[PDB]
Amino acid sequence: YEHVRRDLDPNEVWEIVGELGDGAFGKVYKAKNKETGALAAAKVIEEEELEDYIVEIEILATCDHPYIVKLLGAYYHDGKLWIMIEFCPGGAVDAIMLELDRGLTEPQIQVVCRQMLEALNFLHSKRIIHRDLKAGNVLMTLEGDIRLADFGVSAKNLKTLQKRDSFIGTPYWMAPEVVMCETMKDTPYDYKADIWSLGITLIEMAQIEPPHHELNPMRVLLKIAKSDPPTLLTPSKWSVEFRDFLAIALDKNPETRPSAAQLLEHPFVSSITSNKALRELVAEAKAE
Ligand SMILES: Cc1cc(Cl)ccc1CNC(=O)Nc1ccc2cc1OCCOCCNc1ccn3ncc-2c3n1
Ligand SMILES: [Cl-]
Repeated sequence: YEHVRRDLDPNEVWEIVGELGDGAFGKVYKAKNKETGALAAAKVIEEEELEDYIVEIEILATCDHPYIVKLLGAYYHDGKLWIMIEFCPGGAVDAIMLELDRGLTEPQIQVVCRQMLEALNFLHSKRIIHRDLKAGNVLMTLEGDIRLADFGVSAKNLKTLQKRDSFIGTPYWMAPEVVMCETMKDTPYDYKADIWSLGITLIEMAQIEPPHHELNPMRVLLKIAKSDPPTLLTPSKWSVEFRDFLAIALDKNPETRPSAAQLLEHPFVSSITSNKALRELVAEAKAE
């Protein structure tokens, strides 16, 4: 009830004008304010079902942090659920890498890492786990800041996803302790799963693709569980600080794995006080 209206027909304010891409629960649309020309991202999802999607709305409604996409409004009108979300004009980091046909520089990765850790430290304070970190779910502003989007869905919506034969892709970023899991238990170290995913996200940004990228998807699950933690392919190309950060983050034991707060003290990120590296990257991509 709290964050979803049944009164205003969205079409009065918002026009669906395009597609931005595909998330974990289908299409993400571009929406335009008809009077001002101001932009939003949007879900438009065709009473049982209405209740199930609300869990996802409550996550964005609950977060007041710059590095998590804002909820602008939610409407139920004519059998459709509209979720209006902050538009990130820089787009997804994996799209930037596709557009420029290369990985991020270390300074670019350091800005992304610093901001992702601040977001994750905030999320742990709310006892919210993202559950699906990857470069495709890290969005950019033109000013050069990140926004996390596409929070991992509920048990109910994963059920509806499988019953309608939709994917969310091979889980290359998944922590070893939960790679065989359809749904995860509530545990004291559940939230540590995002720290592993952050480590894999950094490697994906360094090398364009995550580890085990071409393995059979069932073999990926086994490799994540069984393999030594992944390292950068060419360690000589990256600072000792980057490699050390990855080595402490990609701990297969979720108890000993550091928290976001602990990793914010690491020299790889503790002195990152400018987003300029990322501002310039987004400027490069917007040119292409
Ligand atoms: C809310 C909700 C409800 C239900 Cl019931 C189920 C799941 C979810 C969670 N899904 C999202 O938060 N998706 C999302 C929400 C917003 C955006 C992107 C999103 O995903 C990733 C899509 O791929 C990237 C496509 N390029 C861009 C470019 C700019 N921008 N600016 C915002 C988003 C975005 N996407
Ligand atoms: Cl989505």
